[PDB]
Amino acid sequence: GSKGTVSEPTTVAFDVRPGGVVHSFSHNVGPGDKYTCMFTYASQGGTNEQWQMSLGTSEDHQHFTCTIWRPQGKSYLYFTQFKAEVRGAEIEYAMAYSKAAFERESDVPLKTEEFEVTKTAVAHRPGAFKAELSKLVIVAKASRTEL
Repeated sequence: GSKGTVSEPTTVAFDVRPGGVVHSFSHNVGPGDKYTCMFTYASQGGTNEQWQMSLGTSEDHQHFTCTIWRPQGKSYLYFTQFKAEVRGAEIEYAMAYSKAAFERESDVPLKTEEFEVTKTAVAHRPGAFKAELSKLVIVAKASRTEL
C-alpha cells in the first residue's frame, strides 16, 4: 500500500549442454505472463556449464530487463550461433561482453558490428562473431500493438 507495489528481480539457473545441438530457453515473470524472455543458442563442446539468468521489472510495469551471465565470468564453450528474443515489450538497448573483468583486468565488450539488434529479437552477425559469450544485458520497454 504505502510502499506502492514493490517487487524484486527473479533469478533462474539452467544447464548449458554442448554437442552442436540448438537449444531454447524461456522464462515468464509477473501474473498473466506479461513479460517473457527467450534465449536460444548453439554451442560446440563436451563440458556442461551452469548459467545464471535474472529478470527485472519497473514499478509501473513500463520497463523490464533480461540478463544472462557466467558465474566464473568466462565461457569455455565454443559458440556458433545465438539469439535473444523477448515478448510483451520492445528492445531499447542490448549489450554483450566477450570476457568479464578479473580484478585488475578490465571488461571486454562486443562490437556492435559483431551482432544484430532488431525490435523483436537480437541475432549474431556471421563472419564477425569471435565465438565468445560471457554476459548479455537486454533492456526493453513494455508495449503492445493492440491489434
